[PDB]
Amino acid sequence: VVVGDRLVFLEALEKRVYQATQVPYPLVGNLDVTFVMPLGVFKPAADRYA
Amino acid sequence: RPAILPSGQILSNIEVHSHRALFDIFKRFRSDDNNLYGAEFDALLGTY
Repeated sequence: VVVGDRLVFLEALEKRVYQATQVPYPLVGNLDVTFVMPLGVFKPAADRYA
Repeated sequence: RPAILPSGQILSNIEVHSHRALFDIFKRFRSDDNNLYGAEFDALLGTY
Protein backbone atom coordinates (compact mmCIF):
# COMPACT_ATOMS: atom_id res chain seq x y z
CA VAL A 1 0.00 0.00 0.00
CA VAL A 2 1.23 3.51 -0.83
CA VAL A 3 0.98 6.06 1.99
CA GLY A 4 2.39 9.54 1.59
CA ASP A 5 5.10 9.21 -1.04
CA ARG A 6 6.15 5.82 0.25
CA LEU A 7 5.52 2.13 -0.37
CA VAL A 8 4.92 -0.08 2.66
CA PHE A 9 3.71 -3.54 3.48
CA LEU A 10 0.44 -3.87 5.38
CA GLU A 11 -0.27 -7.04 7.32
CA ALA A 12 -2.30 -8.30 10.26
CA LEU A 13 -1.02 -11.40 12.05
CA GLU A 14 -4.23 -12.46 13.77
CA LYS A 15 -4.80 -15.33 11.32
CA ARG A 16 -1.41 -16.65 10.19
CA VAL A 17 -0.09 -16.66 13.75
CA TYR A 18 -1.80 -16.49 17.17
CA GLN A 19 -4.83 -18.35 15.85
CA ALA A 20 -6.24 -21.17 17.98
CA THR A 21 -3.58 -20.77 20.67
CA GLN A 22 -3.63 -19.39 24.19
CA VAL A 23 -1.23 -16.48 23.71
CA PRO A 24 -2.97 -13.09 23.36
CA TYR A 25 -2.24 -10.56 20.63
CA PRO A 26 0.44 -7.97 21.39
CA LEU A 27 -0.81 -4.97 19.42
CA VAL A 28 -3.88 -4.54 21.67
CA GLY A 29 -2.15 -2.16 24.04
CA ASN A 30 -3.43 -0.59 27.24
CA LEU A 31 -4.06 3.10 27.79
CA ASP A 32 -3.92 4.48 31.34
CA VAL A 33 -5.67 7.59 32.65
CA THR A 34 -6.12 8.82 36.22
CA PHE A 35 -9.25 10.84 36.96
CA VAL A 36 -9.82 13.29 39.80
CA MET A 37 -12.88 15.06 41.15
CA PRO A 38 -13.65 17.36 44.10
CA LEU A 39 -16.03 16.13 46.76
CA GLY A 40 -17.38 18.89 48.96
CA VAL A 41 -15.87 22.19 47.92
CA PHE A 42 -17.93 25.30 48.59
CA LYS A 43 -17.96 28.13 46.08
CA PRO A 44 -17.55 31.64 47.55
CA ALA A 45 -20.53 33.89 48.17
CA ALA A 46 -20.22 35.68 44.81
CA ASP A 47 -20.55 32.72 42.44
CA ARG A 48 -23.85 31.43 43.85
CA TYR A 49 -26.10 32.52 40.99
CA ALA A 50 -28.69 30.94 38.71
CA ARG B 1 -8.28 -47.02 21.05
CA PRO B 2 -8.33 -44.25 18.45
CA ALA B 3 -8.85 -44.68 14.73
CA ILE B 4 -6.26 -46.18 12.41
CA LEU B 5 -6.87 -44.29 9.17
CA PRO B 6 -8.60 -40.93 8.75
CA SER B 7 -11.32 -40.79 6.12
CA GLY B 8 -11.18 -37.11 5.21
CA GLN B 9 -9.22 -34.13 6.39
CA ILE B 10 -10.55 -31.30 8.49
CA LEU B 11 -10.25 -27.65 7.49
CA SER B 12 -10.98 -25.35 10.43
CA ASN B 13 -8.10 -24.14 12.59
CA ILE B 14 -9.92 -23.35 15.83
CA GLU B 15 -9.30 -23.97 19.49
CA VAL B 16 -11.56 -26.69 20.80
CA HIS B 17 -11.58 -26.67 24.62
CA SER B 18 -14.05 -23.78 24.46
CA HIS B 19 -16.44 -25.67 22.16
CA ARG B 20 -16.71 -28.81 24.26
CA ALA B 21 -20.48 -28.31 24.31
CA LEU B 22 -21.08 -29.62 20.80
CA PHE B 23 -19.58 -33.06 21.44
CA ASP B 24 -20.69 -36.02 23.54
CA ILE B 25 -17.38 -37.22 24.99
CA PHE B 26 -14.21 -35.17 24.85
CA LYS B 27 -10.75 -36.15 26.08
CA ARG B 28 -7.56 -34.11 25.74
CA PHE B 29 -4.25 -35.60 26.85
CA ARG B 30 -1.23 -33.36 27.18
CA SER B 31 1.34 -35.06 24.94
CA ASP B 32 1.73 -38.72 23.97
CA ASP B 33 -0.14 -40.44 26.75
CA ASN B 34 1.10 -43.98 27.39
CA ASN B 35 -2.44 -45.38 27.50
CA LEU B 36 -3.51 -45.44 23.84
CA TYR B 37 -1.07 -48.28 23.09
CA GLY B 38 -2.16 -51.36 25.05
CA ALA B 39 -4.70 -53.25 22.95
CA GLU B 40 -6.51 -56.30 24.30
CA PHE B 41 -9.20 -58.35 22.60
CA ASP B 42 -11.82 -61.01 23.23
CA ALA B 43 -11.83 -64.26 21.29
CA LEU B 44 -13.91 -67.32 20.46
CA LEU B 45 -11.83 -70.49 20.25
CA GLY B 46 -13.39 -73.18 18.09
CA THR B 47 -17.00 -74.22 17.50
CA TYR B 48 -18.20 -77.82 17.71
